[PDB]
Amino acid sequence: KKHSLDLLSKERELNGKLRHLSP
Amino acid sequence: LLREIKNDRGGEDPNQKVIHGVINSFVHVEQYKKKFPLKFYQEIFESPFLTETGEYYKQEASNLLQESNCSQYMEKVLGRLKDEEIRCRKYLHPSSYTKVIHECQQRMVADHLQFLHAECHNIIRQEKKNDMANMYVLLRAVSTGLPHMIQELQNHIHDEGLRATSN
Amino acid sequence: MYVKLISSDGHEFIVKREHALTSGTIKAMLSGPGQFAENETNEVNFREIPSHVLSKVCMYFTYKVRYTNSSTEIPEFPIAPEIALELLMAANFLDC
Amino acid sequence: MYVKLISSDGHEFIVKREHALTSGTIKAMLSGPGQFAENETNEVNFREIPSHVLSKVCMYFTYKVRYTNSSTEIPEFPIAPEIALELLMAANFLDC
Amino acid sequence: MEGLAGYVYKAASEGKVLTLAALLLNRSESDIRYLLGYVSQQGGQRSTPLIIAARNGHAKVVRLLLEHYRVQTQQTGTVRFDGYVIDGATALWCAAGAGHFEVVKLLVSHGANVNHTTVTNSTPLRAACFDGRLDIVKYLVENNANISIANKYDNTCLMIAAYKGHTDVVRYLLEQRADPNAKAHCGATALHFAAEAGHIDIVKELIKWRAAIVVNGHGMTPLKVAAESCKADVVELLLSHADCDRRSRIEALELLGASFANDRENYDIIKTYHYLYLAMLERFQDGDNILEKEVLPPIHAYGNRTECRNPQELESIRQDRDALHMEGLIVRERILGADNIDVSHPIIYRGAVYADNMEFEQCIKLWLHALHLRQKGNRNTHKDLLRFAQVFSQMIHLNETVKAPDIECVLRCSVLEIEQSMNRVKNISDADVHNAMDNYECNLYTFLYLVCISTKTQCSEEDQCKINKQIYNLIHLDPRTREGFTLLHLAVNSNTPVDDFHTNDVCSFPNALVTKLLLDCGAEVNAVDNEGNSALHIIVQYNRPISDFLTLHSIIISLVEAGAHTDMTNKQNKTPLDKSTTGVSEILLKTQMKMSLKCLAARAVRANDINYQDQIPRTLEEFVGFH
Amino acid sequence: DVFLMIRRHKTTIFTDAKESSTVFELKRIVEGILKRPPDEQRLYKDDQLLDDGKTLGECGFTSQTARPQAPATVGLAFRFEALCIEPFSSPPELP
Repeated sequence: KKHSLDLLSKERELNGKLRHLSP
Repeated sequence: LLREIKNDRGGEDPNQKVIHGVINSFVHVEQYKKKFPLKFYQEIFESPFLTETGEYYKQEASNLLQESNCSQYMEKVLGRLKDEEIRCRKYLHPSSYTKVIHECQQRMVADHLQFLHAECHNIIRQEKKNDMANMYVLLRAVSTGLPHMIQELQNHIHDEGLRATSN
Repeated sequence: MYVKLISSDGHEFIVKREHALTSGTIKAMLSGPGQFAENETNEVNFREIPSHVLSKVCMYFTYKVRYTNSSTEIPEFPIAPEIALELLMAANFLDC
Repeated sequence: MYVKLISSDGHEFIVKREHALTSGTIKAMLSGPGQFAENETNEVNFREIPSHVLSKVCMYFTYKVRYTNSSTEIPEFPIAPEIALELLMAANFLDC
Repeated sequence: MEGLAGYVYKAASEGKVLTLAALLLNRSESDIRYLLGYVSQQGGQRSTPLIIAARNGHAKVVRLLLEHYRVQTQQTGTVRFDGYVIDGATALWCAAGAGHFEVVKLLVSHGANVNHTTVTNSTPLRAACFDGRLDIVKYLVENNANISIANKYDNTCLMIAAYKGHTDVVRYLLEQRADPNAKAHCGATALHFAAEAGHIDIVKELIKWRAAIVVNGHGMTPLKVAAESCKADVVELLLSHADCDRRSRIEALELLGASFANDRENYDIIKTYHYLYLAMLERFQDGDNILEKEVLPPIHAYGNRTECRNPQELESIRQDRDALHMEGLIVRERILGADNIDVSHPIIYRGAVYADNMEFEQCIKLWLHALHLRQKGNRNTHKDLLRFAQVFSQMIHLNETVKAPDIECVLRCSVLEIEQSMNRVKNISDADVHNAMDNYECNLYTFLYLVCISTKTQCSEEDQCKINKQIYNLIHLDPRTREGFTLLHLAVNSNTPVDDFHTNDVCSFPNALVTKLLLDCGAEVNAVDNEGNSALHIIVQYNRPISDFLTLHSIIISLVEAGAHTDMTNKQNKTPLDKSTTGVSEILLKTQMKMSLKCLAARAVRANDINYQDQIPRTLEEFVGFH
Repeated sequence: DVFLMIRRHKTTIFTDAKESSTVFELKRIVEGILKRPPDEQRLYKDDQLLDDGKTLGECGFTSQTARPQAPATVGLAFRFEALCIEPFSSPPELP
């Protein structure tokens, strides 16, 4: 395990986007 | 070792890893000594390096006054101070950081107090803000440099107020 | 070698020097211009704490000197319900 | 991180890393040019310690790392009459 | 009564028509209404049997419930999960969102509200286009479904449909006179989300519909975010729209090359060089209207490269990958203005990549630039602080010295971020309060790890003074966790959650050095939790007094010498001796405990419950208060 | 708080498990250590087969009979093959 694999995408921004992309 | 450090001072850049390893060997050898582990490194290298940097910066400070006026002498001294902070950080043991940068100041800013103070009256009166910044960041480290600047600023404020009010 | 403690009623409370010096302000009054480098009276006058509370203060001095390094089955120091709230003020004045 | 202790009889005695680092010389064997930081085998070979003694040594490793902080009448380590005087040389060669 | 209704709901969830008919047999109108309409709770979802039948695609169940029992199509409940806690939903919304056309047909023919609005102004058409079913969307539109109806953030059906890669529904909506210039919350349009999702067909249909390309509220035109999203295909089609002029298309090409330069899944050198070279040629082709880039000054973090104005300058760095990455990052934030959300991710990934080959100094420098960008952007950055702690612990564990200015800067950013967390959770709402508190606690823990690392490394006196200044600033800020723990209580608690990635190998709580540093930085010693425990009550319960005796002894020495009451009581009236589970800590404290008549008298006052109000000095009142 | 000596023919491994721990966890442990799938190796207790469902507490390994100072014995078999655990060396006679 290392940092490079543990970095995630903009999930928090995606989570913030879940408010605006709700069906 | 002092020659390579001086070559770094002169503009070049020696192999930082080699110089740092050789310098740190003087303190890594006596890591097993319980009493004064840096006693070897201080006596073998740190004292000769302090003497060498004192001589070099005395020569440099004398070599900066003879051609440059007091306005950009401050900028040159601050650049040399920052470059000394950087070059003593990547070469020397962490204990010998505040001493070298001490011996630099006492050769560049303290030993010419009577020079800098002689221009302090001109720095405050004309209100050159970058020059006050260099003034303060230089004489703060010196033990007996700040109070004259304090007195000059107080006198300038008092005269400015008198001119602004008494008329 | 003894310290004479005088309460608010005039009760002399002569106690050992090292027993009295366990409290901060007794040590302070015995220091400064109060040394009495003659060791016969070394009087300390209290116009504030009454006799019944300074008596318990001296009792505590002896009690802590005796039990200073026991740490096993330390016995309770008897504080009367009425003498509390006033021995507290004396122990706050006489630091420890 | 799961090291393997091999006795003089080929008996593998795979035990945890922190369990086996209680002994100083096993730490020394795993240090130096014996690291191989590949988490593959961490094999240490004991050409001298018999299996019936290395087993007791590994049980001691577990027992020590379990009861190192109790100080509340830990149970006695069961050492057989025959294991002793041969477990002693193992506990010397494997310091602590 | 609830058993029959619960059984009916369970059968509707499982779709057992025979069981539902048996349970609904011989029931009056009131009984039928109660059995069909009661909103049952199961699996974290509060929904009606009709709602759970439509969600599960039980056409037979819904038609049996609607044809004979004529259940009303106005039920409400909590539907879906994973950020979807939408309430006020009818069965039609769930049937459209689950991709079951038959259930939608039965519901609408039975009288379902096609224009039903949920709590967040959501229509069943939006859910249907979210699922990606053409028939459901068409049939709902045929029953007067207003596409222009959107949520409270103004996200219409076309935008959310264009988010996913479904050509049929977005083409039908564009045929259905959908708005191509609809404004989202931050001024965004559907073309933005079509471009960032990498859907060439949706973007080309939108520009066929005269999408009216315009920047969002932040100011990013959809071609810019198309370039950012690492999708060359959607970028290389707006050239024929004859409205990009020359500057917009060329900065799109440059940003696309920059995004190809550094990304997790779109990392390559050859095509990055090709598109950068093409962009530079397009800039430097005519000569009369040649475009000159606004060259930003070379920041020391980004090496010593002042762009590449000459073609030979670009050719000379074509063979070096690291120079290409660094130039790509520079031009990326030059185009993006270094103030955008999408700026921190590439530099953080490049810092990790530099950390791959043990190039720790470059990783620290790059991530410090990233952290400064995040701080100037007012973005929550607790994870970045955590990864600084992880890297610092890793480089300490590998015996490699830590730069004192680096950890000083990270500590400055840490105390600033903790202050930001405090004044965020001060006025936070109930919706996000749990994650706000968790971020606050995580920031505190990262600060503690950073202080532990700073104690682990050795620095000069000035750097130590700066670090202690930052620690004293945070101490004066007086942080508290959810359970009342101050910084000292966390620093002495063995239950403080240390991160398990690399900090667990260095940062070991309780730690003597961090507590000593905090106490030297003026940490309050006699602070209490919500349970009243001070730092002493926390340290005396240490579970490792033998194998870790030096730390416990040093903590007790520092706590006593800095000034602490060895017999102060918590809410349960337990002295630190009483709380001390291990006898080792009991007798350590007893060796540190000094007998005082003030404590004995205060204990007597509290035990006898004698009224001390106004009878003693103000200090003595609180002194008796905690004895 | 249960300690087991899981024994192959010659391989012996010292594992710490919980009282209320099923065979699942220790089977994955042995799989990850000996590099062998658990569908092909099945453990034994003193010549008596065990499955993957029951927990160690009611299996026979209490916290008193499998103390770390004398861990309990668990057999193994690698591919059926009989329990052929090689006993330890014979201790020397008392001098």
